[PDB]
Amino acid sequence: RDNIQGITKPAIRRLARRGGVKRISGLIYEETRGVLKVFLENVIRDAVTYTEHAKRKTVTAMDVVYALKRQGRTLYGFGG
Amino acid sequence: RDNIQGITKPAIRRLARRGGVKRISGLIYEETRGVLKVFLENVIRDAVTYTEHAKRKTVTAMDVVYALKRQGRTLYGFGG
Amino acid sequence: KKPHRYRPGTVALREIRRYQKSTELLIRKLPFQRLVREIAQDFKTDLRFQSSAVMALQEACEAYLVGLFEDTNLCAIHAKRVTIMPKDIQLARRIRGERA
Amino acid sequence: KPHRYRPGTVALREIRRYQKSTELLIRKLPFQRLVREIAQDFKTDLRFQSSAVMALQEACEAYLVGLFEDTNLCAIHAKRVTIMPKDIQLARRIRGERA
Amino acid sequence: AKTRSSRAGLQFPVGRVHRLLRKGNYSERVGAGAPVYLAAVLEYLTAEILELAGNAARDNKKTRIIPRHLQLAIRNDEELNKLLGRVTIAQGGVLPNIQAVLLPK
Amino acid sequence: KTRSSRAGLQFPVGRVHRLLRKGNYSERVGAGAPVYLAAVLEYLTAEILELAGNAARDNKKTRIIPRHLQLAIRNDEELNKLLGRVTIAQGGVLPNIQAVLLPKKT
Amino acid sequence: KRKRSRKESYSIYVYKVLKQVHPDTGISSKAMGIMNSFVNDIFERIAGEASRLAHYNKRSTITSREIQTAVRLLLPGELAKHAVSEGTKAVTKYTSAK
Amino acid sequence: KRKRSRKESYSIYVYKVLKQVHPDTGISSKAMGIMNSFVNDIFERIAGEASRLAHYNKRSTITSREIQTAVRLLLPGELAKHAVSEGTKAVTKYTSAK
Ligand SMILES: [Ca+2]
Ligand SMILES: [Ca+2]
Ligand SMILES: [Ca+2]
Repeated sequence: RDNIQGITKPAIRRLARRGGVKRISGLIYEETRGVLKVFLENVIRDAVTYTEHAKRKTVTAMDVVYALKRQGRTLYGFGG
Repeated sequence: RDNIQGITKPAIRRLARRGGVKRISGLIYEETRGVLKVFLENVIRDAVTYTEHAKRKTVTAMDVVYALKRQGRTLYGFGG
Repeated sequence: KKPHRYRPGTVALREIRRYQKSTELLIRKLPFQRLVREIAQDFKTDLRFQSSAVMALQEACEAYLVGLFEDTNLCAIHAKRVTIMPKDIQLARRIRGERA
Repeated sequence: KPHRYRPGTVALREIRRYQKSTELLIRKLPFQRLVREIAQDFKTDLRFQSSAVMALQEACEAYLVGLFEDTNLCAIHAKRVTIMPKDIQLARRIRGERA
Repeated sequence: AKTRSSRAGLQFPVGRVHRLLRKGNYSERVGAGAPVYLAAVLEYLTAEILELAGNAARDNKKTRIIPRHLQLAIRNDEELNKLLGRVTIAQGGVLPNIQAVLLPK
Repeated sequence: KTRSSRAGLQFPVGRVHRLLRKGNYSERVGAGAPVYLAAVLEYLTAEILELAGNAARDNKKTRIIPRHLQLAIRNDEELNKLLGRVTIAQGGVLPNIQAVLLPKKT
Repeated sequence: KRKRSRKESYSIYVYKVLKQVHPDTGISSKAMGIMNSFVNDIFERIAGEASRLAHYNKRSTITSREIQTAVRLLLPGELAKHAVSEGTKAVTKYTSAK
Repeated sequence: KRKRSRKESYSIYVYKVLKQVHPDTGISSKAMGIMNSFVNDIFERIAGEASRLAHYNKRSTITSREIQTAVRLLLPGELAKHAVSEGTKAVTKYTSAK
């Protein structure tokens, strides 16, 4: 079972709503999943790189924060 | 008389022609001059601040190339 | 003897007001977590994840895609529309600079 | 009667012309007087390296060149061929230059 | 008090900053006026945001700042928005904004 | 007896090592660091000069120019990404007209 | 025992400033992680910029001057003006202090 | 009158590499102008990333490891593989030279 499907249609609507979206194509869900799947693969490829360099087997919040700042999308409240 | 208009309708056209544009609203020209002028104001603000900081009365190619690295518009082939 | 139903749109507009009012995480947390490990494995197996790290992943995913919807809605409205679509997404992402 | 082209096919030449070449497509002296006039607000009596103004112009062109590649995709999305201030205003808002 | 931060009148740590700039690989050397100057800058930007968020908490009948009160103080002040343009504020949400062409008549 | 020749590298292992020490990157610098870095900066230099030099030959020319650089880079998937926010001067754009602005039935 | 390595933060000075600007309000730890990240982000911005300034003029030393300049590069209009107003006020007050 | 001051450049090295790759292929001055900004930019990036890696592991020293890591971080896929290949080779050859 590909977990990705676990990103439910009803979650994807809730996000969109927050974005001021009122009506939505049904096709979107499959595009929102691959978009989402890209975004993570990039960030976790980075997060796991820092981790691999620190020699650990545990990915930290710092491993994510450094990956997100490399990716342009800097994040506050998990240790800047 | 304050230059801005010197960026000619023919010129603006030519740029757009490079950039895939087949047909050009008449209000574009004035818009694109607002755009280009803001873009310059900010690049030049930076380069001149680098100037002021090097204690100089002449702007350099680098003052620019540094300024455009801070605006994220890394320019190759004029130093650095 | 009235069955008073809402018109196709009005619970969309409430749902908006609501979730813009709130800050809580809108994907269900467990599915996300497992997915995150299913992505990770493709680089390194047998990986452990701080709880807070996986929150730091989600917090980013949602706020990314929240953003991506905002812009994707402005792409729809541009096209004289109110339904978002795959071609609204992909334009935002192109103009954002995410794919060639 | 004389020959005339179909309103569009010369723009299509103009496009294939200007994409093929690399020269600067703004008038260099006007660009320079503007630049100096912009600058002089930030500091009077500045001088400029000719390479500096030609760096500024190389970025100015290629940014707007790209803004029109964008602004055209914005225009085509609205099933249009004519670029419009809205298309520029969108590309700029989606680019985060504008908000 | 004997400490530099008390010399400048500044809450933020002069001494800490000055050590961090050494240990942070910026330049070979660091003047005694640099960390003072930087400490006062980081204090101000704190002080604006805490003044504005501290009022976003006084908008919700709270006496405690949360990640939302920051987000609102941030995205509604134009200048701080520009500063924090690439910045994800966790548990901040978004600003309340629905387009006009989605509303009813 | 030189370091570049000891590594087999046309780039300066030394200069790169100096540059490292002087660029305020870290307190200290390993002895592989500059060998590795130079070697990478060899290869990325080499990967463009090939493609650029193809494009130059595909313009029937001898001497590579900013155009023959831009082409090679924007027509390679990877490199394009690598220099994604990099204005190459005097290099132009690729020839590209979106197909909904072509001729009807051609 | 006595673990957790001793980790540093600005959280006490966020608290000292907070009580100046609003004595009678306080702040969540979630909110203090944003404030701490924020300080750490701008710190890193202003020092990396001042680093380059000093590098570009072949200057070894990062003076108050390099920060003044790097402030002006990073902050926008009215936020920059004040920043320099305050930071100059601190150095004038501290050179008095000896 | 005086000599002009030194302005270093990679341009001999770029030529050396260009002549391996395409022996009958020259290069303009502007083209070299670019290839120089090219390297110097990718130095600034790889060093900068390796600088942050060490600082995140509290390491004083940028070794050959912190480069390789930063190379994987910054380059695209097949670009990075060969980049990891040729740098690994480089240090291997220099250590067995002594
Ligand atoms: Ca004027
Ligand atoms: Ca004036
Ligand atoms: Ca030293």
